[PDB]
Amino acid sequence: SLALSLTADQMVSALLDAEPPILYSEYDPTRPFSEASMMGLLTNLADRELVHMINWAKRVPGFVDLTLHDQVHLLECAWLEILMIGLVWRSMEHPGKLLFAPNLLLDRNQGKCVEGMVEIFDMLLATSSRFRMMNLQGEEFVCLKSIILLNSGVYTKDHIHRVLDKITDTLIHLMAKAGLTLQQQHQRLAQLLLILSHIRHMSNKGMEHLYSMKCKNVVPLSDLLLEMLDAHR
Amino acid sequence: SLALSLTADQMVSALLDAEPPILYSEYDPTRPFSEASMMGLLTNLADRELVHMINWAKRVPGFVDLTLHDQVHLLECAWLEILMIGLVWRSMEHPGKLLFAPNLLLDRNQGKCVEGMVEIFDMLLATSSRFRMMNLQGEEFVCLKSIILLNSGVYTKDHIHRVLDKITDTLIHLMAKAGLTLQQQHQRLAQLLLILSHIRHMSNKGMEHLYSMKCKNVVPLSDLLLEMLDAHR
Amino acid sequence: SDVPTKLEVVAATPTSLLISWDAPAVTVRYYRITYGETGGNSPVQEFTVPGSKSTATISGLKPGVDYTITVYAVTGLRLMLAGSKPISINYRT
Amino acid sequence: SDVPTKLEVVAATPTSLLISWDAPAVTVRYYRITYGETGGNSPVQEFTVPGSKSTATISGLKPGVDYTITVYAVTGLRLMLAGSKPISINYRT
Ligand SMILES: C[C@]12CC[C@@H]3c4ccc(O)cc4CC[C@H]3[C@@H]1CC[C@@H]2O
Ligand SMILES: C[C@]12CC[C@@H]3c4ccc(O)cc4CC[C@H]3[C@@H]1CC[C@@H]2O
Repeated sequence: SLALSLTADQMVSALLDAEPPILYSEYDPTRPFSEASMMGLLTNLADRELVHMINWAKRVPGFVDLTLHDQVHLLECAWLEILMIGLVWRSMEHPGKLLFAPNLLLDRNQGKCVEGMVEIFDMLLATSSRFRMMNLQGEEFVCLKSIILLNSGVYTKDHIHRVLDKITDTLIHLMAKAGLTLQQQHQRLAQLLLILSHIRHMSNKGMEHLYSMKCKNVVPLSDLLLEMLDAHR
Repeated sequence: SLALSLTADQMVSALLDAEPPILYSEYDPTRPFSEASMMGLLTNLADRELVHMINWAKRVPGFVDLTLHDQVHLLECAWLEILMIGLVWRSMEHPGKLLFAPNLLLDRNQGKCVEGMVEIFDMLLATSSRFRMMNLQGEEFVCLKSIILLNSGVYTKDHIHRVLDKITDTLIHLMAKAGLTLQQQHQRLAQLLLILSHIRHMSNKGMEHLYSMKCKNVVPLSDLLLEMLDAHR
Repeated sequence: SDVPTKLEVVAATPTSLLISWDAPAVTVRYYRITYGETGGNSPVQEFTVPGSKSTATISGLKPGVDYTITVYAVTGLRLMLAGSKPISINYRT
Repeated sequence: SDVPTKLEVVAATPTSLLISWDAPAVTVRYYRITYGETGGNSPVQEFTVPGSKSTATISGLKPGVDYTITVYAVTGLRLMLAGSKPISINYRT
C-alpha cells in the first residue's frame, strides 16, 4: 500500500489538493422563487456536484485501491453526507444562512418555500454554526470529509479500517501541531466525531425529503442523482 | 454542578448502577410466526423498554439538571438509538443472531418474515459483530449509551456539552487504565465514536420502517411508543 | 397525589398475589406491573393493566419465595419524566 | 475508446467557442462542459449537453482571456468510477 507510508503533512497535502471545483448554481432572477423552481435549483446543483464528487473520491488516498464494488457502495451511501458536510463548511462564515453556491446564499425563510425543507435547513444551520464556533480548520475539514466517505454503511474490509485510523492520526497530528494539550486533544477529536452523527441524521432526513419530492413529482431529477437516490431503498 | 466533581471511577460506577432491568418478551410458541405477530412482539417489547428508558435516563449524571423541555427532546430524539445500542450490546456473544430478549433469540431469516425488516437486521448484526470484534467492555458500553442519549439532535446548551466531554474523559481513562498506548488510545476512541454514526443511521431506517408499519396498520402500537414515533415527523 | 401510591398486597395464595394501589389524580393511559424474585437478580416479568383499573393479580409465582413488585403509571413522556420514582414493595409468597 | 477523446476548439469568436470531441463507444446519458479562466482560480461555469450530441458552444467569454475547458461524460456511477480522468484543454479567446 502507499496511503500508509504518507506522513501526516503528506496526507493532508494530498486531501487538500484533491478538492473539487467550486460551482455556480443555475440561479436566475428573472424567474421568481417557487417551490418547483427552488427544488429544481438545489437539485440541479446536486447533480452537478455529484459528477465531481466521483472524481474527488478517486483522489482520496487508498480509495482507488478498493474493489470497484466497494468504491460504488461507499458513494451510494455517502453522497448526501458529503454534499452536506461541504455545504456546512462553506457556510461557516455566514451566521444565519446557507451558502449552497457563490451565487446562492439562502437563509432560513427562503427554505420554507419548499414544504419539508425548513426543518433540514435549521439543522444544516445549527451544524454550520457549531463548526464555526469551534473554529474548524480547513485541514481538519478535509479529514472529516474523507472519514465521512470511508465510514459510510456497515460491515458484511480491514483495508478501509486502516486508512481510517490513518486519517485519525493525521487529525490528532494537526491538533498536536496546533498547540493543544493531550486532554484537549482527545476532547476535540471526540467533539468532531460526534458531529458526524448529526450529519448521518441530516443526510437521512434529506434523502427521504428528496424521495418524497420525486414522487409528488414537483421537479424532475437527472439520471445520476436519480441513481444515487434509488440506491437507498 | 455535581456530575463534574465525579472521578472517572465514580462516573462509571454511577452509570453501571443506573442500568435498566432485563425484560422478558411476550413470546408464545403456541401461536406461529406471522408478520403481524412478530411485529407485535417486537413492538410490545419496545413499549416496555421505553418505560424503563425514561427512569434510566434520569439516573444518567447531569441529565436531570437540564430543563424538562430538553430532557424530553433528548429522549424523543434518542429512544431508538438507545434501544438499538442495547440490542447490539446484548447480542455480542451470539455471532449470527439478535438477542432482543432472554426468551427471544432471533436470527437473520426470522427477520425476513416482516418486509423491510431484514435490511435493518443485517445492520444490527454487522454492528453487533463489530463491537464483539473489538472486545467492547461493559464499562465502555454504558458510556456509549449515555453519549448517544446526550448527543442526539442539534443546537438551537453548553451544559450538555460539558457532561459529554466528561464522559469522553471517562472513556479515555478506561483505556489508559486498560493498558493502551496514547496512539492506540485515541485510535480506539475514534473507532467507537465512528460506530455511533452507524446507529444514528440504523435508527433512522428503523423509525421509518416502524412508521410504515403503523400506516399499513399491520400491528397496533401503544400510546407511549406512538408518541415517541410521532415526535419524529 | 399525582403518581400511584399506597401499593400493597390484598390477598395471597401460595402461587398468586392480588395487589392494589391508590391511583393518581390523573388520566392514566395504563399501568405496568413488574415482579421478580427479590435480589435473585434475574430478568423480571411485566404485564399491563388498563388505567381505569387500580388492582391486578399476579400468578404462577414460586410458593414461599420473596418477590419485588413495582407498579408503573404510564402517562406521557413529559409527566413520566417530571414524575417521581415509582413505588415498589416486597412480598414473600 | 470508452470515454470522450480528441477534444478541441473548432471555431472561435472574441466571445464564443465552438468545441467538439470524439464520443465514446457507449450510451452516454449526457455530457457536462465546464470552463473557467485558466489559473484564475475562481468558480467555473458548467452546462449540460444531450448525449447524442458531441459538440457545444460556449458563450459570454471575456475576449482575449485563456480558458480551461473540460468535458465530462455522464454515464453511471460504476462506469464513471472505472473510467479515466476527463480530457481537458486550454484556449485563449
Ligand atoms: C437533497 C436536497 C436538495 C439538494 C441539496 C444540496 C445541493 C447541493 C449541495 O452542495 C448540498 C446540498 C445539501 C442539501 C440538499 C437538499 C436537502 C433536501 C433536498 O431534497
Ligand atoms: C422499531 C422496530 C421494532 C422494535 C425493535 C426493538 C425492540 C426492542 C429493543 O430492545 C430493540 C429494538 C431494536 C429494533 C426495533 C425495530 C427496528 C424496526 C422495527 O419497527
